[PDB]
Amino acid sequence: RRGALIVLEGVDRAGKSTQSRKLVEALCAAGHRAELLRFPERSTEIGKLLSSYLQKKSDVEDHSVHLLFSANRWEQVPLIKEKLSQGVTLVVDRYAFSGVAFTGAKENFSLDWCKQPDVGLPKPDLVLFLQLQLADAAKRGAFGHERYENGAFQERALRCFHQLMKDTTLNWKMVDASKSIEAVHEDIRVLSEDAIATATEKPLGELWK
Ligand SMILES: Nc1ncnc2c1ncn2[C@@H]1O[C@H](COP(=O)(O)OP(=O)(O)NP(=O)(O)O)[C@@H](O)[C@H]1O
Ligand SMILES: Cc1cn([C@H]2C[C@H](F)[C@@H](COP(=O)(O)O)O2)c(=O)[nH]c1=O
Ligand SMILES: [Mg+2]
Ligand SMILES: [Mg+2]
Repeated sequence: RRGALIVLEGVDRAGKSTQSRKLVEALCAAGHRAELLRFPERSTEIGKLLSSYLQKKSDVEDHSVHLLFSANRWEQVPLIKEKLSQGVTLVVDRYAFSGVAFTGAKENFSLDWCKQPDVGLPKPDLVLFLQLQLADAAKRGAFGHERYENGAFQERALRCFHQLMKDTTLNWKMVDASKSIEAVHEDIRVLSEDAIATATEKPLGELWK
């Protein structure tokens, strides 16, 4: 009985990391085997190159960095498939959708070109998108020093996310991330329990193919 692959995507400061941590904790407390992943995974050799880029400690050509972000997912595919096959549900803080939306926000990058490197990855059984109005986000801190942490760029990435949500091959669920941490958590947790039950029924799919 395989585990489910659950991805959290969402606007800046919408609560992806908070909700991913809370979801794994709740699932494990309810008797499931669940583990947390995040992308980029900065611990690998590729992940270190990505972390330096995001911190502005290095500059990387736009196409090359897009491909590093995708390679950083592929290097974890053997682990992802092993865990799901062993019955472990994986909760993932960002995935290929962020990969496409962030590079796709740059000039002269088509969504098609951006998707291709990730074609074939393990397909999420559930893609949560944490929606939040900017007035409500603003109250969640201030733009930091990392790359991409600016309004105009975030807005272009959001438009790309909306283009990806048109894709009916995926199980997208919108989450109102403007509520309390606990209320958002309960909405996510219930959606996740449902997905876990059904994932044991169909084989793990392949993304965008
Ligand atoms: N529902 C919520 N209400 C209020 N504050 C929240 C909520 N969820 C998260 N926060 C806070 O807002 C900040 C950002 O939350 P976090 O879950 O880290 O965002 P994130 O979605 O991972 N952001 P990023 O990774 O930068 O795109 C943290 O200090 C959280 O404690
Ligand atoms: C997974 C992924 C994330 N992002 C961006 C979005 C964001 F600025 C950053 C990750 O920030 P944290 O790792 O601190 O969550 O990297 C991309 O541009 N491409 C990707 O493939
Ligand atoms: Mg985060
Ligand atoms: Mg093609």
